[PDB]
Amino acid sequence: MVQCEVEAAVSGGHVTLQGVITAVRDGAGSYKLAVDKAGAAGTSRIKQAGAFTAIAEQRVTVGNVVLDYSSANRYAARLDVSFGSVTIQCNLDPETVKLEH
Repeated sequence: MVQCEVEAAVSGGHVTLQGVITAVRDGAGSYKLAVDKAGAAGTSRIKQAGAFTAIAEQRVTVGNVVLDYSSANRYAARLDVSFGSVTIQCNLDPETVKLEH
C-alpha cells in the first residue's frame, strides 16, 4: 500500500515542488505527480507520471520540478498513486510553500 503527500521545497529564489509518497512496502511502484502553478504569468500545468522505487515506511518524494519562488504565488500539486492494489491521490495547498523546505 502506497501513501502520498504533497510537498513544496523552497530554496533561495526557487521553489522545488514534489509530492512525498510514503510507501508501506519497500520495492517499486507507479504513481503520477502533477503540479499546478498559477501566478501573474498565468496558469501552468505540470504533469509527470511513471514509476519509481519506494521504501517501506519511507518517504519517497516524487516529481521534482522547480518553480520560481513566490510566497504569494499559487503552487499546488496532485499526486495519484495507482499501482495494483493501491490507488490514492493528494493535493498541495499553495499557501504552504511559504518557506517550507
